[PDB]
Amino acid sequence: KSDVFHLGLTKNDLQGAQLAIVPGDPERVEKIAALMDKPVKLASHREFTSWRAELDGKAVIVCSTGIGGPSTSIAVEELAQLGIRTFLRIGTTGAIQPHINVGDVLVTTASVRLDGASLHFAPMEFPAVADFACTTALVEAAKSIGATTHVGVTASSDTFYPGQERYDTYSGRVVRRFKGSMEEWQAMGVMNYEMESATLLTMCASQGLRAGMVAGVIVNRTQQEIETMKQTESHAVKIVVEAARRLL
Amino acid sequence: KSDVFHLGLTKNDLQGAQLAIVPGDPERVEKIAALMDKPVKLASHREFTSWRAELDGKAVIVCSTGIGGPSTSIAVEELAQLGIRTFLRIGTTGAIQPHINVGDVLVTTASVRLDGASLHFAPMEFPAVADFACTTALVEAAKSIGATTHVGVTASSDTFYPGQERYDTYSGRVVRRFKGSMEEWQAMGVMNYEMESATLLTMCASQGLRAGMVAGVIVNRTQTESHAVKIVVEAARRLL
Amino acid sequence: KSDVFHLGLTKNDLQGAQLAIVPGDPERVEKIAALMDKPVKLASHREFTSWRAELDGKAVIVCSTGIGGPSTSIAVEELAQLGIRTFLRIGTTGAIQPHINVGDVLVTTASVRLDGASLHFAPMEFPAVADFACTTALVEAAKSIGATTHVGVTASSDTFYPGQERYDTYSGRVVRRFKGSMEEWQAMGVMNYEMESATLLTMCASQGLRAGMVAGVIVNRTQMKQTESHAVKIVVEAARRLL
Amino acid sequence: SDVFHLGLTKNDLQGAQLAIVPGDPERVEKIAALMDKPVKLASHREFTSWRAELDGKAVIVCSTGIGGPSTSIAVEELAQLGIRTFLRIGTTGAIQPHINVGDVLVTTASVRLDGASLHFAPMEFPAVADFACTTALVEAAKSIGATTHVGVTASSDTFYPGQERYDTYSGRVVRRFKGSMEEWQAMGVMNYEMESATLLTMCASQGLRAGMVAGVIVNRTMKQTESHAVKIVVEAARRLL
Amino acid sequence: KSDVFHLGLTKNDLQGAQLAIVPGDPERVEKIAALMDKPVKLASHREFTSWRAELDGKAVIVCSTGIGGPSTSIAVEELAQLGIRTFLRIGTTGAIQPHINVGDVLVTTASVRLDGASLHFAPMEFPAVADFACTTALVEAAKSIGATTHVGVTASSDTFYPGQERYDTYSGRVVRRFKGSMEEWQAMGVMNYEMESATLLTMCASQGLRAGMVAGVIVNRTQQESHAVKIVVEAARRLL
Amino acid sequence: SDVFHLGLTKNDLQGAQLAIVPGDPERVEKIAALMDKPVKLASHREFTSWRAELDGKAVIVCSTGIGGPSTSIAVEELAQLGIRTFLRIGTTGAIQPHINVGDVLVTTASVRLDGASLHFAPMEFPAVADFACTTALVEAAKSIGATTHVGVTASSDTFYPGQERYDTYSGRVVRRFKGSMEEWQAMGVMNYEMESATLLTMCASQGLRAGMVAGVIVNRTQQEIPNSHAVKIVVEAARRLL
Ligand SMILES: O=c1ccn2c(n1)O[C@H]1[C@H](O)[C@@H](CO)O[C@H]12
Ligand SMILES: O=c1ccn2c(n1)O[C@H]1[C@H](O)[C@@H](CO)O[C@H]12
Ligand SMILES: O=c1ccn2c(n1)O[C@H]1[C@H](O)[C@@H](CO)O[C@H]12
Ligand SMILES: [K+]
Ligand SMILES: [K+]
Ligand SMILES: [K+]
Repeated sequence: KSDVFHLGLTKNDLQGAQLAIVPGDPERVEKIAALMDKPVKLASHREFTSWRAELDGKAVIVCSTGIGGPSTSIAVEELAQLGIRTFLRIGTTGAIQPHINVGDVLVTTASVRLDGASLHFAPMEFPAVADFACTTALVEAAKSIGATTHVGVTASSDTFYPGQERYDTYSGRVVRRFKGSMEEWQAMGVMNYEMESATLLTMCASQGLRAGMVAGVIVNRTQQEIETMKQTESHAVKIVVEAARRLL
Repeated sequence: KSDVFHLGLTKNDLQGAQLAIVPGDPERVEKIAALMDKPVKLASHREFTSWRAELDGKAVIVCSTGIGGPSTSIAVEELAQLGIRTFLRIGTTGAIQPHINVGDVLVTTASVRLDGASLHFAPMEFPAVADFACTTALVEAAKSIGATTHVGVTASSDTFYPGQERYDTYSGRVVRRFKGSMEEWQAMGVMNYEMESATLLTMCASQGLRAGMVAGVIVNRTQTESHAVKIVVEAARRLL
Repeated sequence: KSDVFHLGLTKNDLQGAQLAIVPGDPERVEKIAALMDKPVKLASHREFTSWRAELDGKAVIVCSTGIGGPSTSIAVEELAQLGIRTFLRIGTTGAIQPHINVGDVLVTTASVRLDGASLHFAPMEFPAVADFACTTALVEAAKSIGATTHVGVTASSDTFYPGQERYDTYSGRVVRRFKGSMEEWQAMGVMNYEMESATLLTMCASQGLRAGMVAGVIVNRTQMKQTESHAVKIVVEAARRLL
Repeated sequence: SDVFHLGLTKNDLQGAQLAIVPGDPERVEKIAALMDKPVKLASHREFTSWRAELDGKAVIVCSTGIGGPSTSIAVEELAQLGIRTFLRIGTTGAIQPHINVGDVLVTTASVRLDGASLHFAPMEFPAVADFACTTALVEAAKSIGATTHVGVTASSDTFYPGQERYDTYSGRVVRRFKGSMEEWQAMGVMNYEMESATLLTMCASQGLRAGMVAGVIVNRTMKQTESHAVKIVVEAARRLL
Repeated sequence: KSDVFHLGLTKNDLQGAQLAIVPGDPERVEKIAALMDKPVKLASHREFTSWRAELDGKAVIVCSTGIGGPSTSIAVEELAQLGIRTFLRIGTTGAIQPHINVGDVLVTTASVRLDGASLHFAPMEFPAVADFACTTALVEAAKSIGATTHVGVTASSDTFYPGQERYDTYSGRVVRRFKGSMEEWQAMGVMNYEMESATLLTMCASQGLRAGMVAGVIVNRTQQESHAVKIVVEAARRLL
Repeated sequence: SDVFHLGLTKNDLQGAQLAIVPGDPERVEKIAALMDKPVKLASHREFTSWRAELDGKAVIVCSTGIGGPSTSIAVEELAQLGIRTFLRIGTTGAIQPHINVGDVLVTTASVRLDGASLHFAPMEFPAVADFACTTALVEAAKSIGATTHVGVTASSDTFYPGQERYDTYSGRVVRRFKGSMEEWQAMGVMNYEMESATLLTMCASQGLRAGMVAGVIVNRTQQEIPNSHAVKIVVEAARRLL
């Protein structure tokens, strides 16, 4: 039984859930669900692993998106079909501002659209903006947890390498568009790079769905040295769960 | 006399002000200022009328932007040069959603960039996004006075006519880009049209400046002013 | 009682006028109208100050546009609704060519579209070109009073600062698009920057309206009252030929 | 030869600084024959060049072939040889109902529906004709008494889909061009041709003077009109020497 | 225990492998590997499941890409870092031509770039073109195995839904860019939709890596709404 | 005439469904002369056309002139007349250091630095050659043992700035093309010419088969401008596609 093409889920599986937490990694799904009550694995197909748990007595979904806008768009669309109206992405990220430290938490108000999938939902002029209630819940939850928090703009790239201006690659070249791009984003106050939010935020904001994004800073592109990255993971994970409580 | 090319203001005129309320219309400037302590006229040059006031013992600027991104970009830049770090735009607006009514208050989280000036600060991929603290202050101020408030996306157009898909014009034509565009924005949940936010929000978000926007709905495309005005002043109070 | 949303004007106020002189600054409107017969103030709303005057017995309008394409597009549209078919922009301007000196007069044949409002009327492919009759009248008017005239392309920018590649700013930053752009326009023979012509010329050329532009060189970044009056006489003299 | 395509040297031009540039190589001699001392210089590919004399001054007539790409080659190489003024004389399909077959169209600027113009200036730059050239063409058309329209021309890299012709092998027009002719008509565009956007953009952005005149061969809504526009371009050339 | 960030693989793990077969689905990796000599599981991290096998005495990698250009670009880059120089994608696909049947095999010569990741390697002007030797090996392999084969252009979309003009979605809205797009690709002779080839082909063709693309038709859109695997393995034999 | 520019009727083709399309009008006769019963058909503007016979089948040779625009006219009108397969035979500037003058380059697909291709398909559509045509060209090349390279070609609307030549009147290259040759080179692009982007796009998007082959006349790593192997190959490839 499945109501959707990819996820292998039915509306019954959701038990009336209307909020989903959407990490990138299928392996993080169980870990996030473990922060809630009565978590049960629902399905695992391709990069889409899903669990249901209870939060303050209400059903909540945790479902992985895989890496990138394309797989993210599938998860979000199919979750929406199933009844999800609110999406919270939780990630781990590399900061590009020297003042943003490993262990810090980043809440994304909106994203630089360095992706392709967002364009499948809205023209480039449209902002990849987070829902206000979601952003509020994340900011507030970060205060409840105790994190050092930065709130602002994230660059959301379709690649891990040239789109984030990495030169440590097979070709060692970066196409003209992205040459000198990291310095530009830095100067514009962009906090970090990741790979899913442009798609998530655009597709939700343009379709009457609520979306927020929080991430833990595990590395800094400007710093030479590369605590536990699982400690920063757990901080961000606790925040997304606490935020979800306020959006139910 | 002036530390800036257009505004006719010095840093001294601001008296340490770091926040400016920025209406479009010079006429609205004094009225906004009058809701605060010790309001005084500063200068008037072209579409840039500026007043100073005080909230909770802190200096606040009110300065008009004129219509559109170009004049807004001038005002925001020169205010930034003089020490303004937080900008709160206040406008009146026409809603494009069936369930956004006249007398409603709109708080803009981000704008569709249907302008040219925003591109002079950041490429199109960059979001014309409002500052979270500003958006928070505006939403909370709106709730504190019991206004019917909608929070979300605004379409910000370089024109009043074709860019907002108006056909009641000299030519009666709308360029291909904008034909059917209102229905598209509507389907995407865009609240309203105005003409300055894409520029304001992009230029601030990409230059380490805080910006927010609130507007009063006075008409639907499918008393009010003084309520939006009360909201922007109360929001400013929370951001000093 | 107004027929249009912003200008506060009726068709009757124009008294059959079909040409408008469109300066940027409301404060310059009377000064221009004062060079013609029977100058009367019509209205003043926002940046749109309008006067009516009379030239060779025909009614003419002088109306300010404010700064930038957006406000210009409002003034032009609403003036067209009221019957205006010919628009003559007058400005004062800097220059980006070293051979162009303060005192010189610039007549614009077409503009580099560094604005956004022009795109609301025609796709970028469409030329921001001046009307031939208006340009002819302006060039001939400049010759009649013996002004040193440069005829060519103007870069029309939605910003005063980064789009004209100014670095003396709060951020000191210019976006990639405009980094090295002034040198590029200079090498392409562009005369100057201003902020309204791309919108004016495109919206008129694509809607059967006639537009032209003249400007006095007051400053040169590469390198004012006398130049002002020169440009104003030219635009008024050109208007006579176009009535 | 001093140049790669045209097969010409600086001396072949004998001090010439103006070139009349038709599209068709076969039209070159005809135009040259209207002036004094017409002499064939060279013929390579679509580039046939003649020299002639106008009021004692050497003038070049050189074909461009069809399209911006070959036009850009001819213009560049002539510029290398010393040409500073270029006058295009062409054939055109009018798209305005009031413009009759046989009429003369003087182009102030072009809608850039080409690719070559972008190799000289970004799309924001106007494909605008030189004022002196345009003035000379208009004044020449008046002296000949020709029915003349002055304005904007759509300049297309294709004869078929870019001019929204459906009478084709596929009968398909790509989205960009579907409904485009009506759009250009509403915007007051006079006509279609295939070289002006490149010519005007490359000249205006490089300090070269260019003008564009054409005779109407079809209305998108016979023998005498060619010579009519040809007479105009030669008369205009006289005013630009 | 890993020379690359995401795959969890070391250069040692590859055993001299220079060719990788790259399916979308992690769960298909073992199946493909099983068709060859000495299949050994290497790693499984995120959507990246990798096996090593042997084909005519030579080491060959099978590694999943996950869905979409972004995850594909990571797999290809890190596999290239470990020494892979030839990539053969084996996928599933929806045909958009009436004459192409379910169960048919499609060899892609080049792709319509309806993706974003390809632009991170080459501007849009650059063709998302397959390697000639890889395409030849696939066509030749198809003759060998015996399948109804179509060779041509593929539309490669960053989405499963709006980019493939699907309307049975939550919003039922397809953005302007993609309204009527399927009929357009159909008239242009495009065979099919999938989601990875534009990224794969562009990133390889612009980086001196060889890439080929083959897929089995699982649905025909003009109605709704193992051959291919044998062919990719046989093609790999011809390319070692 | 059945078509506006070429001056040809379907009868002139004698059932030909394949055309060999050089850029230069003066090359048409030379190509035709390598086949049986060569007959001149017409010469209008840059479009010179001949008919010939290959293995008892009629073949057209027709010049395109330089550039996408005139190419698009020739291909379209030939298509109207019944041509379904087009083989471009051109000259080219190599941008890779180890490609020799005289080498034969077979194009798999083109970088669309042209304008005409966009009149047939949006930029995301690949300017890709037909597989059968490309195969025939490669296999003809090995049959005569010519030094051959197969891969991507940059196809430009200009000879000068779009191919980043600086020895020009202005000596300037617009921002878009500054540093472009190094970029294409790094991307493994073999060569520059001016027609293939248009040809390949317009054919691949309209159910017409196209192949592209060119002889190297200059190596751009060394010089901008120079101080019948490819022709044999295109004729031999044509035999295989009849
Ligand atoms: O609709 C038309 C009519 C005439 N011309 C045209 N388009 O382009 C010009 C060409 O060079 C050429 C192509 O036929 O002739 C010009
Ligand atoms: O219409 C289709 C049919 C199959 N596939 C597709 N689009 O994209 C490929 C994906 O990786 C994936 C997504 O379902 O499967 C492939
Ligand atoms: O650098 C080059 C060398 C040869 N060719 C070229 N560029 O474009 C092709 C043209 O049609 C024409 C222009 O010279 O010949 C081809
Ligand atoms: K994925
Ligand atoms: K203004
Ligand atoms: K040509």
